[PDB]
Amino acid sequence: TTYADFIASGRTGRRASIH
Amino acid sequence: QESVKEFLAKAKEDFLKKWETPSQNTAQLDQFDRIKTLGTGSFGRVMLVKHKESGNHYAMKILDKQKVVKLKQIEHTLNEKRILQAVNFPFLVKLEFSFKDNSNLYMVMEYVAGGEMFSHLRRIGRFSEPHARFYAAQIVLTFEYLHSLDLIYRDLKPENLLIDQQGYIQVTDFGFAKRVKGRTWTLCGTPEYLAPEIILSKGYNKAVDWWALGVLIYEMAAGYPPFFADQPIQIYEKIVSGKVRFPSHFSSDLKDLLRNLLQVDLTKRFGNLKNGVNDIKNHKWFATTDWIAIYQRKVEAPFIPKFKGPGDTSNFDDYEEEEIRVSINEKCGKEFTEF
Ligand SMILES: Nc1ncnc2c1ncn2[C@@H]1O[C@H](COP(=O)(O)OP(=O)(O)NP(=O)(O)O)[C@@H](O)[C@H]1O
Ligand SMILES: [Mg+2]
Ligand SMILES: [Mg+2]
Repeated sequence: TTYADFIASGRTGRRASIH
Repeated sequence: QESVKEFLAKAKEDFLKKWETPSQNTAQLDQFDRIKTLGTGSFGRVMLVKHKESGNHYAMKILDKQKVVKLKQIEHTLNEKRILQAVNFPFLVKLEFSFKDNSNLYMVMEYVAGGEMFSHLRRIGRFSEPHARFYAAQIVLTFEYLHSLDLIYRDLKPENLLIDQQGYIQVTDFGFAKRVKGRTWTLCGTPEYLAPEIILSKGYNKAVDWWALGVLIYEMAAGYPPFFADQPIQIYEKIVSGKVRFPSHFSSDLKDLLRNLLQVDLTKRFGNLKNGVNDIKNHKWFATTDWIAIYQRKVEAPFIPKFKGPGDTSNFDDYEEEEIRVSINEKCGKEFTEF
């Protein structure tokens, strides 16, 4: 499922800004 | 229509006075006791503090001047403080004090104790459509306000949205906010939320905020973003492809709204057409929304965070604490003269 793929990904925590 | 027009005219008069003559040096470090870190970032952190003379709690954003200079963020940081001290809207966090010392810049805001939208969203999983719509309406109004002042916000995301004690949103983090009448070019934001025109090093305008609203509404309602991967480069590839898939539970109205917000074509993106923000406010997904009642904070919030008392940080993650150093030598004095 898309949910499962998200939860297994490396970007489920707080995301920093980029510049 | 007539009430809004007049409201915005006065709002601009108020903003421009403060934009032209900004507040400076309205507190100092030893007026506060520093308690606990609420969130960390690239130039420093935000700490819960207690103001000694009043007893009030506040959230103190601390930016290391040397780090700001190293990351070429001087102008952005000056923008952040100049804009935040000048704005006034029910869903924008209030800047109570600002000041600087030899080492750091400080922006002391009202403490919003309910935590980041991010934490609630990840824990609960996703928000129902009415819950997401309640928050989305506040952002729509906030952008109508900011854009009217020629401001672009440029970092919408759940990490930058705080829930107050009444369950309403307070937008924080004006780090990339900018007053601009033409187009602009800086590659900044957060990867998942970047509009395609930012990625493709096209000039861009306030329409990027409306794209980011699409991403936020999708993430709130789905529990994951419309474009996600392990690395930013892979995210950008997906954004530029533009293809969006929707969860099976999304209403037809939600999908229609999102196809119009997550629109690569600027001549077709809602918020950017002849009718401006009204294309969004008048969309079927927002049919149940009483816009003035939202503005007046008269709508019952879907969710009221737990508050134990003054100084409670239970709604925030814990962070490693670090000493706040202040050199006996002034760093970057000329660069930050206006702060
Ligand atoms: N007024 C406030 N009340 C309560 N918590 C706050 C407040 N302002 C900031 N925070 C918390 O501190 C965090 C960092 O503040 P922020 O201004 O987003 O820093 P930043 O370095 O600009 N982060 P980013 O650019 O998003 O990577 C937020 O995500 C909140 O958790
Ligand atoms: Mg932030
Ligand atoms: Mg920031």
